[PDB]
Amino acid sequence: RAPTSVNAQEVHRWLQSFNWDFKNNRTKYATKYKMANETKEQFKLIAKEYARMEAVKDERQFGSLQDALTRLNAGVRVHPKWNETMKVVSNFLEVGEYNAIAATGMLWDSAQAAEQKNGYLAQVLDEIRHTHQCAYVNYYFAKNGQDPAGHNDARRTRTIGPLWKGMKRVFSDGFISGDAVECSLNLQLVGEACFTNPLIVAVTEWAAANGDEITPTVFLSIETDELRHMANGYQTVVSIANDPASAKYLNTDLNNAFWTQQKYFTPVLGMLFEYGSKFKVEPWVKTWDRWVYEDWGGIWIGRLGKYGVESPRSLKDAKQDAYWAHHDLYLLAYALWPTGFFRLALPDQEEMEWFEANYPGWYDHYGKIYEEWRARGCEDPSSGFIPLMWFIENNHPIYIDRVSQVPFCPSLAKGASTLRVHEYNGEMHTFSDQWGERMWLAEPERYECQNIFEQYEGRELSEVIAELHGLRSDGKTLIAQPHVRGDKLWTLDDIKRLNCVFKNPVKAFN
Amino acid sequence: RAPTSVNAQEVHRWLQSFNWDFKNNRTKYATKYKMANETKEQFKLIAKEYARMEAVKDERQFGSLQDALTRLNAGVRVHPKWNETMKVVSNFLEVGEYNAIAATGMLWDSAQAAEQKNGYLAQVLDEIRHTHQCAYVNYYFAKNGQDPAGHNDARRTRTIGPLWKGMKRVFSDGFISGDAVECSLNLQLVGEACFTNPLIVAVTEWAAANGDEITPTVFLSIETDELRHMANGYQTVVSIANDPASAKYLNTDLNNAFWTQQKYFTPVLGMLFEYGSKFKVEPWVKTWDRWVYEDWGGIWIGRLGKYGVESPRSLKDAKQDAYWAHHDLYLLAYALWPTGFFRLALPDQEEMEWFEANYPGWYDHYGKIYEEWRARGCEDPSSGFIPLMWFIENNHPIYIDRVSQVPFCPSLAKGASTLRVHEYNGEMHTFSDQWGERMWLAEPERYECQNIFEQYEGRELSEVIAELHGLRSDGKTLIAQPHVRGDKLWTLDDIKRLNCVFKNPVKAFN
Amino acid sequence: LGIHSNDTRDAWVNKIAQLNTLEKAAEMLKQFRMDHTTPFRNSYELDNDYLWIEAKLEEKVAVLKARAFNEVDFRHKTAFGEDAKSVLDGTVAKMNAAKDKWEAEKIHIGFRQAYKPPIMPVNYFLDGERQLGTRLMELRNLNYYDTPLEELRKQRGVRVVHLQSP
Amino acid sequence: SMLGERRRGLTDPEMAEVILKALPEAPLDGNNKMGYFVTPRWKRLTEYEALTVYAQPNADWIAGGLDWGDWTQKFHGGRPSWGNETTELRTVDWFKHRDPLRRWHAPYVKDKAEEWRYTDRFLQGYSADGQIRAMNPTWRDEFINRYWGAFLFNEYGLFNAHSQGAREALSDVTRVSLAFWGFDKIDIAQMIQLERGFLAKIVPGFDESTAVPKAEWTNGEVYKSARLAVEGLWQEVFDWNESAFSVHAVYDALFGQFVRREFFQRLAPRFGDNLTPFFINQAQTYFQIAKQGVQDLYYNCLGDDPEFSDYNRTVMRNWTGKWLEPTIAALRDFMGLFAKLPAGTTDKEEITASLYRVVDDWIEDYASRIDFKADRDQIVKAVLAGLK
Amino acid sequence: SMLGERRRGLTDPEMAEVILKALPEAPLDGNNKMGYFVTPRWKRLTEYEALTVYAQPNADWIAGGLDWGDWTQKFHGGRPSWGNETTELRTVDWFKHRDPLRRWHAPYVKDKAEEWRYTDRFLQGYSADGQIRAMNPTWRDEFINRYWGAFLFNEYGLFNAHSQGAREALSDVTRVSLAFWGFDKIDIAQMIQLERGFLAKIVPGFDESTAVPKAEWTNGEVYKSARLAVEGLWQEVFDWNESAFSVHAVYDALFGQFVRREFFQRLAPRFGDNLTPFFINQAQTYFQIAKQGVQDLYYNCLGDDPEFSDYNRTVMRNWTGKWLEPTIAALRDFMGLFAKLPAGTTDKEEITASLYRVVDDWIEDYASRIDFKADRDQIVKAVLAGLK
Ligand SMILES: [Ca+2]
Ligand SMILES: [Ca+2]
Ligand SMILES: [Ca+2]
Ligand SMILES: [Ca+2]
Ligand SMILES: [Mn+2]
Ligand SMILES: [Mn+2]
Ligand SMILES: [Mn+2]
Ligand SMILES: [Mn+2]
Repeated sequence: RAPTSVNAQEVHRWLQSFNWDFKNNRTKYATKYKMANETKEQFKLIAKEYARMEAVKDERQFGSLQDALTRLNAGVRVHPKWNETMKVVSNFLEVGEYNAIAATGMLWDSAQAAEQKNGYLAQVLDEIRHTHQCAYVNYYFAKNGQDPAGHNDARRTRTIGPLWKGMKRVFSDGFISGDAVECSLNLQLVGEACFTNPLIVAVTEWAAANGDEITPTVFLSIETDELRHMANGYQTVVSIANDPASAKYLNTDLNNAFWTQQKYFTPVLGMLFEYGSKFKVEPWVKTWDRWVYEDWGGIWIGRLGKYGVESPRSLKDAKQDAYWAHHDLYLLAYALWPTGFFRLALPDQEEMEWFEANYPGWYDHYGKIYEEWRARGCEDPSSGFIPLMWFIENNHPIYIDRVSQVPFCPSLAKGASTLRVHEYNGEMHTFSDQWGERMWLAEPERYECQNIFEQYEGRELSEVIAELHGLRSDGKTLIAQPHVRGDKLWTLDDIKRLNCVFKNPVKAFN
Repeated sequence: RAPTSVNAQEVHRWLQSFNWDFKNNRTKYATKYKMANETKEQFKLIAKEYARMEAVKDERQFGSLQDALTRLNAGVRVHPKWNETMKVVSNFLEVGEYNAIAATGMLWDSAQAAEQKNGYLAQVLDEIRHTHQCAYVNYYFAKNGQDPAGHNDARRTRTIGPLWKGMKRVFSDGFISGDAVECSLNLQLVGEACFTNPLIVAVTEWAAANGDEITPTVFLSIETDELRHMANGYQTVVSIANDPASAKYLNTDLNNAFWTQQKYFTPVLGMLFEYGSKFKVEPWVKTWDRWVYEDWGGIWIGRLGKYGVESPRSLKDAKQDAYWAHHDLYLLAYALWPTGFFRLALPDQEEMEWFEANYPGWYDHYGKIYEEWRARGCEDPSSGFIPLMWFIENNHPIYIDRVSQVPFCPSLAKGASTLRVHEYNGEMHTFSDQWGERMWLAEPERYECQNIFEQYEGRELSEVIAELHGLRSDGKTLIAQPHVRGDKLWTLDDIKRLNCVFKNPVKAFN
Repeated sequence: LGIHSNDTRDAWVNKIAQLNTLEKAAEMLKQFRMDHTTPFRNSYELDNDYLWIEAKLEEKVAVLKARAFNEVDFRHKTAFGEDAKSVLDGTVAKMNAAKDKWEAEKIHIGFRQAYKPPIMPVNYFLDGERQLGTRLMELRNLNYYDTPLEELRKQRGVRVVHLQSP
Repeated sequence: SMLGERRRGLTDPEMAEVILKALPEAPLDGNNKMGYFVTPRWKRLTEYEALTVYAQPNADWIAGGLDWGDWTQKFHGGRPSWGNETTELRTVDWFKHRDPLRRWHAPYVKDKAEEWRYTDRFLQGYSADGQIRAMNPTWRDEFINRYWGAFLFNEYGLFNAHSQGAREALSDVTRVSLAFWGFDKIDIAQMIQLERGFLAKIVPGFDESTAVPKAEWTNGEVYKSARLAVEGLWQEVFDWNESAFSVHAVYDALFGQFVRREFFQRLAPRFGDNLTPFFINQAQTYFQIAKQGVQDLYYNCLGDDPEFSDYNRTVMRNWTGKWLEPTIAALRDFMGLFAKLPAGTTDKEEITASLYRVVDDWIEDYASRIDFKADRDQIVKAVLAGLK
Repeated sequence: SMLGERRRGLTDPEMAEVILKALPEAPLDGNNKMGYFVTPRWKRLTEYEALTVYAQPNADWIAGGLDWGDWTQKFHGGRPSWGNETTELRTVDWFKHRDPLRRWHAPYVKDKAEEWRYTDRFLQGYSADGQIRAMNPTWRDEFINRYWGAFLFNEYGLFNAHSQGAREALSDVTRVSLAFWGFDKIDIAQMIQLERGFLAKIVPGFDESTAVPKAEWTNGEVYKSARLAVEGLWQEVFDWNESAFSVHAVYDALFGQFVRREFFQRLAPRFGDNLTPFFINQAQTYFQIAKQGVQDLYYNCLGDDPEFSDYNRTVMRNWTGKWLEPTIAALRDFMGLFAKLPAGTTDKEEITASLYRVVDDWIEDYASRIDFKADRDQIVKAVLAGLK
C-alpha cells in the first residue's frame, strides 16, 4: 500500500509495439528512401510528459513577459532599427516554424517505427508552439512597442515585398514540397543544424545588444525545444543509411537542401543583423564561416561519413558569397523600401567605419552609393526620389532568381553576379547561379513562382501598396520608411507623385 | 446535454450555513467583544478558487524572477545600501507576515459566522504566502546578490540587534498577544491599513529607484492579496459595533494599537527608506503625514465613525514626536552597528544636502555628528572607534523602552526627549512616552521583555556577536559593517580590541 | 558563559536531574514560578535564564506525572492530585466575584503561577486562560484613561525614580 | 565576473542612452493590436485568433488566402505545397474555423500538464489507500488487461489517421485543431498503457507487456472489424477532411463512444473498478472537447458554408454512408465481448438501451447536421446480430 | 508617456551608472545559500526548508528556538504569545518536523489549482456526455443529496478543529502543515456542496439547498454520534496537538476513512454513480497526503523523540483511548444507513470486510506507531453491534 505511480519511460518502453502490421500500412507520400520500422527515438516521452515540460517553460516565459519585462517597459526601450528588424525576423521565422509543422507531420507519416513517429510528433507540437511564440513576439511588440505597424499585420503586409518570397522557399515550400527526405534535410539536417539553432542564439545576442529583452526571453525558450529536434536530426539519416537508394540520392538532396538554405539565409540574416541593428555583435562573415565550417561542414557533417555522407559540392561557391551577398542585398532592400512592412535606415557614419573595417572595399562600393542616395534626398519625402530610380538611371536592372526568389543585380553585385537568361515554352527565366539553374533545368515544374516584377508589371507603385494594405492606421502614411526617425514619414501620395511604374526587366531581351 | 459546471460563487451561497450551533460552539480565546454569527465576507471564495487565483500570481512572479530578472542580473545591479536594507525590510516583514498567520487563525477561531471564519481562513493562507514570499526575497538576494550574509541567516542573526525586538512587538506579539479584537486592530485596522499596505507600495518605489526589480516583483504581488484583507478589515469592526462592550472598549484597544504601531514604524521605516537608500523617492516627513492623516487617521477612520470608532486620542502626540524620530534613531542604529546583520553607510554629500533641504536644521545636528564620526575613523577598522564610545564619552545614555522596545536617547534627541524611570519589586523600568508608560503601569505582566543591555550586561561585544553567529563564512569578518564598500571590512578581532563591555544604563539611577 | 549556554543554566540542569519524585519536582516548579516569574516574582536574579530554566523544570514534571498518573488522572487531575475542573471553576468563580481590576489581576497571575502546565492539564488551563482573561480585560479597559499618570503610578505602587518632560 | 562580460542595451548606461535618444516621442501608430485585420468570431478579437489566423501563407487561390502567386518550390511533378486538390470539400474561406475552446499551444499543454500532474497524485493516493483490494480479479486480469488494453491500438490507430491532415490542412486554425485532436488520441492510448503499467506495480503477477492486448487486437474476433475500419480510415483515406470527419463524426462517435462509455465506463464500477473510470473520464473529456471543434469545422463552417453548403453536405453525407457500414460491423463484432462476461453482469435489454443512446446522440450531434437520414432501429438491429 | 516619468535604477543610465560604480568586484561572502544553518532532513537542503524553518521567532525556552528573551507583548494575565503551556507533548526541537511532500504555499496552491481547473473540465465533459442518465435516482436523491451531503458538515467540523492550532502551533513547519490539513478539509466539504450544486443544474427538481443534509446532520440518527465526536474534537480540546492527533490519527482515520472509502466510494459505482467517486478521489488523495505529515510529526518526531519518546507515546496512547470511544459510537450510529439501502445493495459480510479494512489500515498506520494495543475483532464487533 506504498505510494507508487508510473512515469513516461515506463510507458514509452512499450510504445514501439503500438504499431501493428497490415497490407496498406505504408506512407502516403512519395519518397526515394525507405525508413526502417525498427528505428528508436532519443527521448522517451508521452503526450502528458511532453505537455508538462513545455508548460513549465511557458510559465517562466510569459511570466517574465507579462510581469517584470512589462514593468521595465522592455517593449519600448529598444533601438528603433531593431524594433523594425524584429518585424521581419519574428514573422519570417514564424512561417518557417509553421511550415515545419506540416513538414514534420509528413515525416511522421513517413516513419514506420512507432518511436520514430513519436519523435516527429513531439516536433509537430513543438513547431506549433514555435509558430505561436514567434507570433507572440510580434504581438507583444505591437502591443507595447514604439511602432506597431508591420508587427500588427506582417501576415498580410509581408506579401508586398520581394524578400518574403525567398522565405517561403527555404522555410515553407522547401520544408514541405518534395521528397520527405529532401524536406527533412531542408528543415532538420541543414535548416536547423546549420542555420536555425545557431541563428536563434545569435538573434538573442543581437537583440540584447540593442535593448531587446523580449526576443531573448522567447527565443532562448525555443532553442531548448530545438535541442531535441537536433538529436532527432540524425534519426532520419540513420533510418536510411542502410537502404541502397540512400547511397546514391542522399548527397544530391543534401547538396540542394544546403544550397537552398544558404542561398537565402546567408544574405538575409546577415543583412538584418548588420543593417538592422545599431549595436553590432560580430561580423556576419566570421559568424557564418564558423557555422558552416567550425560547426557544420566538418565538426558536424563529418560525423556522418560512415553512412555515405559527403561534403556539399557547392560549399566552395557558397563560401565566396557570405562575404558580400548580404551587402549586395541591403542595396536592393533599401532601393525598394516602399515595398516592405518595416522602416529601414541608411548606414550612419559610425556604421560605415565598422563596415569598412570588417569588410575592406565596402566604402568604395556601397558607401559611396549610400552617400549619393542621401544627397538625392532618399530620406526626405519631398525629394521625389526613391533609390530604385537610381538603378534605372544608371542602367542596373534588378532580377529575381526564379528558383530562390533572391533579388540580384548582376551588374553591381559583389557576390555571385553570374546572370543566366533562358526562354522556354513562351516564358523567360532568370538565374543567379549554376546550382539554382540546374534545379530549374531538371525540375521545371517545381519552380513556377511568379516574381514581383511579373505580377506588378505596368502597375504604379502607390497602387500596389494601397491595394495590399501597406498603410498605417491613419490610412495615409506608409508602413515602410527610408529612415527610422519620428517625423517626415512618407505618405502614399509622396510615393504616387514619384509615378514609379514597375516593369519586367527580362522583357528587354529579344 | 450541454456543457455546464459550477463556480465558487455558487457553492459559497451555502457556506454560511456550514456551521451548526450547539453546546460549546464558542471561541477558545478571551475577548471583551462578541462577534455576530450573521456576519458575511466580501469575497465568495472556496479553497479551490482561492488556490487558483493565487497560483496564477505565483506563475508570473516566479517566472519573472527565475527567467528575465535572472538574465538581467537583477539580483546584482542594485545599490549596495539597498541590498543591505532589504535584508532588514524583507526579513522583518517576514515575521510580520508569519505572526499574521497565527493572529488570523485566532480571528478565525473568534468568528462564529461561517462566512466570517472563511474570510479569515483566506487570510491565514495569504499570510503564509507572504511569509514565504518575504522569505523568497532574502533567498533570492542571497543566491544572486552582492552580499548574501544577513540575507542568508537573518532568522538567527536578527537576534543580535535591538531593532529586531520592537519588530516582534508590532508585528508579532502585538498581532497575537491580547484580546483578539486588540490583535485584530494591531494587524488589520491599524497595522495593515495605516502602515503595512501603503508601505508595501512605497518599498517597491524605493526599491525601483535603487535598481531593485526583485522586490517590486514580489511585493506588488503581496499587495494584490492585501487589497482583500483591507475589505475584511471592516468586517471585524462590524461584528462588534452592536455589542455594548464595543462602545466602551473599541476606542481604547484601537488607540493603544495605533500608538503601538506608529511607535515603531514611524522611526524605523523613515530610517530604512532615507538612510538605507542612495536615490530618494519622497521625504518621509511628507509620506508619514499623508499615510497617518489624509489616508488612515482621516479618510479610513472617518468612515468607521458610524460604528463608534473615534480618532486615536494619541494622534496629536504621535505627529509631535515624529518629525525627527527616524533621524534620531539612525544615530543610535549606526552607533550600535556591530549588533546588526546588515551593513550601514553614512550620508554622502548629495544626501546631506537632500536631508538639509528636506529637514532644515538636519545638518547642524545629525550632519555635523556624522562628519565628526567619519573624520575620527568610524569606518576604518584601524581607528579603534565605534560611535557607541562617543555616546559614553559625551554622557548620552541609550535606553530601550520596556514597552515598544524602541531605542531612545533623551539627552541627544532632537525629537521627543521625555524619559520616565520607575522601580517596581526590584526591577527598574525605562519609558519614552506617556502612552507606553500607561500601558505598563496598568498591564505590568504584559510587558516583561528583557532588553539587550540587560541580557548583554557585563558581556564584551565581540563575544556576544560570536556566540550569536554574527559572522560571514570566513569565520572572522563581521556580517555587520559601518560602511558599504568592498574593502576594509571589520573583523571580530577589530571589535574585541575595542574592549566594549555592555552596561545596563538604568543603574546610573541607583 | 553566554546567552544560551552558561553556568547558571548548567547548575539548574544538574539540580533538576536529581528530582526523582513527582511531588518534589512539582513542588519545586511551583516554588520556581513564585520566585522567578511574573512582575510579582520574589526576585529578579534569574531574569536572563528563568524562562529557559522553567521549561526544563516543566519537562521533568511532565515526564514524572505521565509515569505516575493513570490515564483518567493525567487528563483530569493536577500534578498535586487536585481535581482540575474544581480548581478551574473555583478560580473562575473568584474572578467573577472580583471587586476591581486590581484583585482580578492578582487572581489571574497567581493562577498562572500555580497551575501552568505540567501542573494542571493543558485543556483545563487554557480553558481557564479563556475565562480569566476575558474578565480581567473587561475590568482593566474600563475608563482606561481617566486615572492620570500621577495617581496611576501610586495605585500601581511604583517608586518613581526619575522624570523628565520639556 | 559578478557583473559579466555581455553589455545589454536595456541596462548598460552607455548603450541605453543611445537607444533612448533615438526613440520617438510617442508610438508611430496607435494601432497596437496585432491581427486587427482579422474578422473576430466573438465580441472582441481573442489572443487565440491573433496568434493563429493567417499564420499559414496561403495565396488567394486557396479559399481565404491573403497572399498572391504560386508556391516558390513545389513537389516533383508540380504538386503545390498546399492546394485545393487535397480535399473534396470546398469553402469560401478556410480560415473561418474556430476552436470553441480557443486552444493555441500554451493553453493546450497547460491543461494537459495539470491533468498529468493530477493523474500522478491520483495513482499515488489510490495505491496508498489500497483501493485495489476491492477490485474483481477476473475483470482486472481479463477485461482490463486484455480487452481494454487492446482498445489502445484502436485509439493509436485513430491518432495515426491524423498524420496526413497535419501535412495537408489548408489553414492554421484547422491544422492546429487537427493536431490537438490526434494528440489527445495518442494520449489516451498511452493512458491505457499507463493503467496496465500501474496495475503491474500494485498487483503481483500482472504483466504490463502489450503482447496479450496486441494479440487480441491483431487476431481477436471482438475487435476484428474495428481494426479493419481503423486500418482503412488511417491508410486508405488520402483526403485530410474525409479522414478527420469520418473518424470523429462517424467511427469514434459510434464505436468509440460505445466501447468507452457504454461498456467499460458502465461496467467497470460493477466490478469494483474505479481505476479505469478515472482514465475514461479523460478520454470522454477529450472526446467532448474535440466534438466542439469537429462540429464547428464540418457543420458551422463547411456544412453551412454560404456558397458550398449543399455541396459539402452531399460529400459528408456520402462519407457518412461510406464509413457507417464498417462502423456498424465494428460494433457488431464487439457485441461478442458480452458473452465473455460473467453471467448476470448485464442483459440484452441494457445492451440495446446503451446502443440506442450512442446512436441517438450521434443522430442529434452529427447525422442531423448534414441531413443524413439515419434509421436508429435499423442501425441498432444490425449491430445486435453480433450478440453471441 | 511612452517612456513614463518614473526613472528606474536598473535601466536609467545615470542612476544605473552610480549603482554600478558602488558595487564590489565580487560578492562579499561566497555563501549564497539562505538557510545554510538549517539541518537538512534529506541529502541537500530544500527550498521548502529554506523558506520555512525558523520563520517562527521562538526563543530558546521553547524547544528548538534560536532567539532569546521573553515576548515583547503578552496576553493580559501574562500568557506568552507562544508557549510550552499550550500542549502536553514535549520535544527536544519543535522544528524537527518535515512535511514529506515539502509543501510551502506556492506548491500547495499550484496542485489544488490544477485540481480545481481539472474538476471544471471534468464536470463540463460529464454533463455534455450525458453520463448522468445511467445513475440510480434513489441513490442520487436520497443517499448523495442527504447522507453524503450531511457528511460535509463532518468535514467542515474537522476543518474548524484546526483553528486553534493555526494560532498555537509552536513552529513554522508544524503551523504550515496544520494549515494545509485543515484547508484541505474545508475544500472537501465545499466539493461535496459543489456536487450537489452540479446535480441541481443537470437534474431538474434537485434542490441544492443544504437545509435537508444539514437537518440530517443536526437531528439525524446516522451521524448523531459522529457529530458528537466532531463537536468535542473541535470545541472541547484546547491542546493543539491533541486536536490534530486525535482528528487525523484516530477519528478521521477510522470513521472518515470508513464513510468515504468503505461506503460511498465502494457503493456509488454500484448505482451508476461515477460523479461522487471523482470527488472522493480528491478527499482520499488529500487524506493520504496529510497522513504522511501527520505520521512524521507525531511518530517520527514526537513519538520517537530522543528524550521524550516514552513520555509522548504515553500521551498519544492516552489520547487514542480517549477518542477511540466516541469514534466507535460515530461508526455504530453510521451502521444505520445500510438499512436505508435498497435490498441486495450489499450484505453483512461485505460490511464486515470493509470495516476490517479500515481498522487494519488504522492499526498498521497509526495505532502500532505508539504501541497502542488494538483488538481488531473487538473494535469491528462493537461497530457491528448497532448494525441496521
Ligand atoms: Ca523574343
Ligand atoms: Ca468474426
Ligand atoms: Ca433485464
Ligand atoms: Ca425507424
Ligand atoms: Mn522550431
Ligand atoms: Mn524544429
Ligand atoms: Mn500579509
Ligand atoms: Mn494581510
